[PDB]
Amino acid sequence: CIFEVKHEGKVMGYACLVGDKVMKPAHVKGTIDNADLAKLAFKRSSKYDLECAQIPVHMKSDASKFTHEKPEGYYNWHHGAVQYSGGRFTIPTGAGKPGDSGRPIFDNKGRVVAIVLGGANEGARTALSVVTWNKDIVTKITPEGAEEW
Amino acid sequence: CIFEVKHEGKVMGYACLVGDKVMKPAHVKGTIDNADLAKLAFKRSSKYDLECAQIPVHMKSDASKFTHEKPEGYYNWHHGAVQYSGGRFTIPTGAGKPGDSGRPIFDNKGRVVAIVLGGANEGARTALSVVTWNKDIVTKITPEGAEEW
Amino acid sequence: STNGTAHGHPHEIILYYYELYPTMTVVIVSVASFVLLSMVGTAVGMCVCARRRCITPYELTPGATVPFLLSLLCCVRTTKA
Amino acid sequence: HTTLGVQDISTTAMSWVQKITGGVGLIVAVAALILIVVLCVSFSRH
Amino acid sequence: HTTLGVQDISTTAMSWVQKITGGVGLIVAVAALILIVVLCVSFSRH
Repeated sequence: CIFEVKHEGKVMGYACLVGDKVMKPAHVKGTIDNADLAKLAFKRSSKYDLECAQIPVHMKSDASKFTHEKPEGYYNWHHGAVQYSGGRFTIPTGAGKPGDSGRPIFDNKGRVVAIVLGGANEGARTALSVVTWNKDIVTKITPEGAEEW
Repeated sequence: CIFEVKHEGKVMGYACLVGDKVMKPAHVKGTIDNADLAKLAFKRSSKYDLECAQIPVHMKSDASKFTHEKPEGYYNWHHGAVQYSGGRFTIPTGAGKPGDSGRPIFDNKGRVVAIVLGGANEGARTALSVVTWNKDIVTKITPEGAEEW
Repeated sequence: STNGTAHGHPHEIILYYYELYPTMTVVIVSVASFVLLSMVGTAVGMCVCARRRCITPYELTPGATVPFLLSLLCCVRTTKA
Repeated sequence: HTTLGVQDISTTAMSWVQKITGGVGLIVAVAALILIVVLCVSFSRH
Repeated sequence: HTTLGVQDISTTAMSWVQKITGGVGLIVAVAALILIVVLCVSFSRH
């Protein structure tokens, strides 16, 4: 489900197969390091800093579902455990760096809960700037002073 | 409840006694291999790719009830266990082939939950294209790129 | 020699080209072209704005469809399969 | 006569055409802004 | 006289018949479309 965006042979961010679309932050330079994915036609959306396309039938079995359901508590992500509370995802400052955009924040049942776009450093912890699902529709939460990863 | 459609002495699909009607996919060539059923008058419906008729009184005891109730989880079908989630029934790719249309997807109490029409291959798993009951009325879910079995 | 009125609609409008002086109609045509460009630019902007609206709801999960009709011609056709 | 840019045209008729324009570019500009406003509402909602 | 396709027919009377037609083919076309629209509503409902 996770695929890496490469630019001049260097990993810039990530791309993710969520739902039935193929996502990757718009700000990320490079092209998805996967033939099938790279040749697609993406629809940019500067409001959401998102850039989606549709998953080829032969990879649709490889998507990851996400959910609007996110109760205060701890979530899972590649670098460790994210913490959700007060309508804000945070992590120990230092555990997320530029080039981590696109990485999903799963819950304990595997449902993708949000997709990291960048983070604002507010001391001990960094409030993440994520793309999250509302009642049904996509949304974007960007803490004051975020640094787009 | 399940009866086979034969064409030039060859099984093409199936027919099923659900509710008080006798179903069989419209696209299936052949005639139900059962005297009583074969001589009936079916009403085609190209939107639903369905073709129903009414069950003779002497076979009505042989029908299968179906239900709108289908919670995420595993369902039963002739080739194994179907999986329901995200409003989509799926199976391990390869476990469903042309000539499986008409076959019901039962739950653990025997209630028919959907009727297979075909499936779209999306890699590891195939999203089934089924006829399913809504609040009260019939409906048809057809995943993008389905191959009508 | 004339008891006809002025114009109505453009017709006569072009007849004037014979009066006044040389420069006239070509400049008007250029202005019309500029107006068309403005109209075309507006439409292009509108389409981009329509994308901006369908954005968010561009990821996945139920939620329109729904407002996709009423829905500025895409919206839908778009929601579906 | 008396001024410069060759005046020509039409009361009534003239008004018919004039009334149209000023009228669609402004509309699409306003609609664009309104769409942005709604977009910001969604952003706030998230 | 003066033109081609042999004109014949009837004010009033003529209008009586004319008013009928244009009138039923269009109706069944509109009804057909409306039925399709409702069908799509059902499809959406499912």
